[PDB]
Amino acid sequence: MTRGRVIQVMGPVVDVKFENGHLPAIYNALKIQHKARNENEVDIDLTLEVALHLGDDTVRTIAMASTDGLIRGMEVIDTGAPISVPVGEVTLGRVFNVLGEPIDLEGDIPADARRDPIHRPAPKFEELATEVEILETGIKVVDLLAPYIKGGKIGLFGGAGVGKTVLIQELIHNIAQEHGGISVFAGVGERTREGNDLYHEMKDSGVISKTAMVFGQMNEPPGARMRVALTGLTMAEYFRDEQGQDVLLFIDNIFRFTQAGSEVSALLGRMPSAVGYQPTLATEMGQLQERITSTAKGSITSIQAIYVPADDYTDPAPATTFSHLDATTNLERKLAEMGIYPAVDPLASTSRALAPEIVGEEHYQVARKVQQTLQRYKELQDIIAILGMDELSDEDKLVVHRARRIQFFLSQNFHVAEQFTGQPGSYVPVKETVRGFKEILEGKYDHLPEDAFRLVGRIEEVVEKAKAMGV
Amino acid sequence: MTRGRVIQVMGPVVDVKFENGHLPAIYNALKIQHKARNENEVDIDLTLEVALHLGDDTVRTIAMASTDGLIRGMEVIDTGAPISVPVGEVTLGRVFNVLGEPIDLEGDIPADARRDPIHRPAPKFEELATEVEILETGIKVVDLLAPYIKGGKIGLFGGAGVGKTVLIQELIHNIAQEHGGISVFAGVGERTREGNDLYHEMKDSGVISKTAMVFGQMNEPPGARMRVALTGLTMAEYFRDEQGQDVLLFIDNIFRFTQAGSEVSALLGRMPSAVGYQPTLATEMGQLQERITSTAKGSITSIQAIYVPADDYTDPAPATTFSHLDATTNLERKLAEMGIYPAVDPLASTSRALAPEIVGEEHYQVARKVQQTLQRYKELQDIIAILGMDELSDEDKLVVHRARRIQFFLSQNFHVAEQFTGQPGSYVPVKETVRGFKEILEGKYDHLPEDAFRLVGRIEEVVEKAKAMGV
Amino acid sequence: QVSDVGTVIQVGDGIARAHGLDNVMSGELVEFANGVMGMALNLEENNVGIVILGPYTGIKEGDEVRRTGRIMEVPVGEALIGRVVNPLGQPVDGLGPVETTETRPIESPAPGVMDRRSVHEPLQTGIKAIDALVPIGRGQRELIIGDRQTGKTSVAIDTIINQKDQNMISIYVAIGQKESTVRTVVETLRKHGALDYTIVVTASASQPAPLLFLAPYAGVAMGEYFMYKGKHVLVVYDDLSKQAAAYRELSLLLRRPPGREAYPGDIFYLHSRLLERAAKLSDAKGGGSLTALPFVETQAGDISAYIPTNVISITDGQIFLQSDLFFSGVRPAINAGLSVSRVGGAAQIKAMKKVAGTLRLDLAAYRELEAFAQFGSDLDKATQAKLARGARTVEVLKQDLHQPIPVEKQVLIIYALTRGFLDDIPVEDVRRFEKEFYLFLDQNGQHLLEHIRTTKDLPNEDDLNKAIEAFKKTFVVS
Ligand SMILES: Nc1ncnc2c1ncn2[C@@H]1O[C@H](COP(=O)(O)OP(=O)(O)OP(=O)(O)O)[C@@H](O)[C@H]1O
Ligand SMILES: Nc1ncnc2c1ncn2[C@@H]1O[C@H](COP(=O)(O)OP(=O)(O)OP(=O)(O)O)[C@@H](O)[C@H]1O
Ligand SMILES: Nc1ncnc2c1ncn2[C@@H]1O[C@H](COP(=O)(O)OP(=O)(O)O)[C@@H](O)[C@H]1O
Ligand SMILES: [Mg+2]
Ligand SMILES: [Mg+2]
Ligand SMILES: [Mg+2]
Repeated sequence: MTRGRVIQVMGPVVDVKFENGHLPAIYNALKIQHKARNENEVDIDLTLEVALHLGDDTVRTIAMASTDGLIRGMEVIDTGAPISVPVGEVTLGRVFNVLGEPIDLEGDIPADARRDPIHRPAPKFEELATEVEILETGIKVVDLLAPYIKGGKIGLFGGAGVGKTVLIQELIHNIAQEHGGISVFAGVGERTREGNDLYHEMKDSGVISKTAMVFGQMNEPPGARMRVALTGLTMAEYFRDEQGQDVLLFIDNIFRFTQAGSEVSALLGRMPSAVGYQPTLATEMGQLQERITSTAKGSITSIQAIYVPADDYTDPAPATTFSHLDATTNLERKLAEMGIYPAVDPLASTSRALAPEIVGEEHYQVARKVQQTLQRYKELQDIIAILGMDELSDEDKLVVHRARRIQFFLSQNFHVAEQFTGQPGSYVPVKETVRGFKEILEGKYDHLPEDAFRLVGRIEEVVEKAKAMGV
Repeated sequence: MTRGRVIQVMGPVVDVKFENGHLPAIYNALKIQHKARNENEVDIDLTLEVALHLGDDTVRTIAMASTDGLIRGMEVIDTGAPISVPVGEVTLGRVFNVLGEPIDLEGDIPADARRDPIHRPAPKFEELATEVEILETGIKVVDLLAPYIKGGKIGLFGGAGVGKTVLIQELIHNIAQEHGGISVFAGVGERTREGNDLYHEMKDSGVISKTAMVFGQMNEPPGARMRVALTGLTMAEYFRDEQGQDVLLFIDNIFRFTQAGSEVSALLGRMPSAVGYQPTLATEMGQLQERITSTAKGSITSIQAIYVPADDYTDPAPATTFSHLDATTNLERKLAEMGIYPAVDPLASTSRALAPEIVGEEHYQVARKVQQTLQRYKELQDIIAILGMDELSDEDKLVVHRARRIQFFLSQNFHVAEQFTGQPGSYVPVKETVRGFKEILEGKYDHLPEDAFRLVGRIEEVVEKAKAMGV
Repeated sequence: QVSDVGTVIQVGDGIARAHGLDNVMSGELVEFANGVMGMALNLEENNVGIVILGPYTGIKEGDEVRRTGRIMEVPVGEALIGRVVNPLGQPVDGLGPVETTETRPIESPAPGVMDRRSVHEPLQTGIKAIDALVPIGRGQRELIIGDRQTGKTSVAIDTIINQKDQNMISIYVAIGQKESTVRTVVETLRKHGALDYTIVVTASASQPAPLLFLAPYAGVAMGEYFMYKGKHVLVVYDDLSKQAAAYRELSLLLRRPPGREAYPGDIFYLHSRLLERAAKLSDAKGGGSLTALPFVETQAGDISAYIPTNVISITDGQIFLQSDLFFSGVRPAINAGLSVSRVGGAAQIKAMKKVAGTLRLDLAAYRELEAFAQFGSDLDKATQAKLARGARTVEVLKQDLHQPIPVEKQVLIIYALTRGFLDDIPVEDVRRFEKEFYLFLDQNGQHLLEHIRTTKDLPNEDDLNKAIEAFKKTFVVS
């Protein structure tokens, strides 16, 4: 008999016993369908994912929903396949949960539609694409210092409340409307308010006809938060493989994946690792990240927000993620509290496209010079704080004077930021940004006030502000 | 008759089961010898040391070599004694491993030779002898500021690349030249390249055949890396106790001894102590360091090189080796870079033999004045760094002038420094040292330039170099 | 036909516990009924702990397990040169089968202390700072350590490229890297032509932990095959930190007692066993050599972590890369102060030896004076001269990416700097001075370059002074 019985329930983990010789293989799905026998019970419709074999014909599983109401001895049904997600032209314009069911209240999905399993092996070495070309976004810091790479992996590190989600919304507003391909958004452990707002915004902009949304969320149990990303990734993989279209893959807070893994790992019988994380942190993250790539069949470029716990950049979860990205941006609360947005760290942020062959000799030189001046300004800060600006030599006077204006000019007014301020946003081309930074480094604007540079676009707007106020 | 039986193999840790009432004692040596029965087996010739009694006739042991090839159920022969090594005039001129097996390819030790146990209690309080007599070594800094004591323990401290190994080699050469005793070198945690260089240097110099060498190379298991030191110690203790001689121990590095101890403890499963060290660090260190003492029949002096991780002197290994020493010597990267070998810090270096009643009133006065002038120079340097030396008073300028000479005179050229520079070495008596430092301080060599004092030897050679430069 | 057979008890997280297998050796290679391989690391009283070398989703409780009675081997030969291979030896670039014959055990004894010979010949990297201040010899082990994005991979790539003339084989081992990054590295090597004498071993992040654990040993076995034939090999390990993380994962999943920072008690044993196999064989054994360049990544400059300390204690020297130097325009970012090289001096040609001694003191004086610049300026003529010399030294020790420099040109520019010929050039123009001086040396001073390249010694200082003066008479300053 291909049926099982419930043995143990401990939070989000359930142990099931099967008849000898008929155990389900790892990653298969189990279904519990129960109707209340009497008034001291509740109806249950829940799904489980196999995770371990304990021996003695016992299987330890993870629950995708709340386990309230589970009674020892409940019957478990085996499906024989992993979680299968509906995929194809069907998913365009729809919103899904972890299990692939539509939650947009716009009707069900026919039961004979093609659907693929969540779990698959990663692509191999011989299939990957390697051409590096620049994607322009209209953000001054990103286009200048850490250019984004088309067809590559991009991460936006940051702490709590620093601008990480607003930056993603700005990138959507600038890129998603002109992609031509398909954009897939998978929200992992984020605010349902944010999900609703983004859904309504994309619907109003009308780009909803070429996007799919999967929405696991902060409210759901660790199983859902652990599999929602893969549910979105399988749709992205289908669009890459079977049609060859260019795909945008926006993932919000991929950190929640490892957090849910860490939540469950204690109850799975594993010994804890260095900082209380699971011992399998690195391989589990690799088996997910290595599927988000570009092959000869089609291109996928992905943008992943990465939460940083307690602003410790040396935490294992952020530390292991760094090797999986081509271009990264670090946001800093120190810059955020100074009123300088998007608060991008100009020294920690890196990109593989910053080379004289890709961006150009002039761009490369200007970016390196800006980094050099900012490093020198960082260096001088301690003696400035101790014994004042007075003792700086004439060289350091000029260094600080240029560096403060450069740092302020790195700020920008966003289109999405208009709901917080009265200023409409700006889109700045790379050539204009290079010209403006070269001019600042050249000494033209040495007389303007510092605050003239805050939250503007092209360097002309700085002079217009310095004419509106003062002279 | 009884033989063990291998029950568990967990890396370098092995469990053996014996018959009731015939278990081996703690620290006894067990031998595994197994010619392969068939093609699915590999020959084994291996030894183990007993660590714990687990009960149920079980013994927890640590391996002295690689455990690969072991099969559960092999036969173990109990030798009924701790590890035993050959001693006597046989050992001279030879190179051994941790077990006492020669590795010099010169032949095997005859089986009728006497062997002594590795483990034995320290000499009792009754039989110690406590007279102080100075160990001349021919190095200016050592003989002046941190004199050595025959029968005592000396520690050398410093970071990587500073000169501890070369200094030990120079001590070996100088002492084997000017005293002609017996010495033993123990390479605890030996690097293979450094061991080969040291052995060929011994062959070239002819110091060999007056010394024995034990090597624990790094790719050996921690059990062997920990017992190498005791092997060297028992080989030296034979020459002390039996033949009534005076012996020198040279220990490669004690930091690696402590590292091996912590690794062994972690493998055995004990809870880590402060910063992950073994709980029994103090007891293991005391057990090693107590047997190196002088008694009526003879004396054993030992020179130990210590590695300080990241310039941190609060690390448990140096902090616990500081308790046993009679003299100390801090070697500095900063002095090494300025071209000043042996890079000894003249201020950190302290000794208990620097007393007026032991070395002499004139020696004590000279060393005290040298230390005072050097420290005064150190303080004035930071005043100069903010206010020009043209502002300083005349007497302190004289102090600076003389301190330059003293600092550059503390340097010397070594015998083993030919392979690095080509300049032949020198040996300087203690009276020559104290008289040369009484001058200079008196003012006899103020007109000579500072560059004539570097790496010079006796004081007359300074004048010779100055004449060669026309000054 | 029958073999020794067990039966699985537990499966999970890439670990399989087996019951039975009475006569299995420790470390023996073991295969399941699914056709995937394993390795027996735990030999317990009633069960055996097996590490799985492949996809474990096919393994279930009750499947039987079979012995093989073999230790893991890797294919070795000249055929691997130009290929990208798995840690097990299978190709991954898709260029077809690899037709080798010989195999080597993955675990073998290192050369003994009697078999070695002292390191006495250089390894030219083409990086001026490394070849001048932190020399590397054949048979040496140099640690390269730094934070992320400091240039560690770039240094290794330059060193591999620069070995085009010397008859030395290169091996690049990628541990825990992303497959796209590995492919980019392979294409970068192909562009400059290093694939004609290089073997790339890759163990991506998506592979099971045992492969990442074993990859360096496969690399060093392939190296030792060439070493014992009299050749010279350069082995590069890309992240021993990532290897140690994989081994910690395995150790924790097998429930072995943990040490500090949850690391297993024998991680130092593992690394020492891996690194003590680089050597310089004596002429009795053929005279071959194998040098290793391990990498360790540190979090925000903490060199006092467990793995950094373990690796620092083992190797002969270390090279430190720092972001403070990297972003201040000083790239490559070798901190010449902290970096050490014990073999150095016997790994440097006599011409470079003559100049590096003065270069060290010139750098050290400037590094000592720099700490007080905030208080005292124009202190004296001595400090002014020291600062100018140090600034020009720093400008000289700076070079761009993928542009190696021959040793003769390196020694000539260092001699020109250290003798004072640059003391009358503005500090902003030293780079262009170096470029134009290289062009002039190629065009006219070929006799001096040939003399250096032939006799490993400096030319007579009258002719060299003449050449430098002749170049300076035509150099234009802006
Ligand atoms: N470019 C910007 N212009 C103006 N205000 C900004 C900008 N970026 C961020 N902010 C401010 O910082 C806040 C951060 O919002 P956001 O949701 O993007 O942060 P977050 O990093 O995702 O935080 P959390 O961890 O709470 O999700 C914004 O609501 C806004 O008040
Ligand atoms: N000498 C140099 N001149 C200019 N750019 C350089 C130089 N060395 C390295 N870079 C650049 O610095 C960036 C990071 O260097 P690299 O990737 O080699 O360092 P890494 O420490 O190995 O990094 P990762 O941790 O990402 O593997 C790259 O964009 C590289 O091109
Ligand atoms: N007296 C000396 N003269 C010249 N060089 C020396 C001297 N002592 C040490 N060195 C340098 O130190 C290096 C060896 O250092 P080592 O003794 O191994 O230090 P440590 O043992 O602390 O690592 C040699 O390459 C040599 O260049
Ligand atoms: Mg957010
Ligand atoms: Mg040493
Ligand atoms: Mg790199």
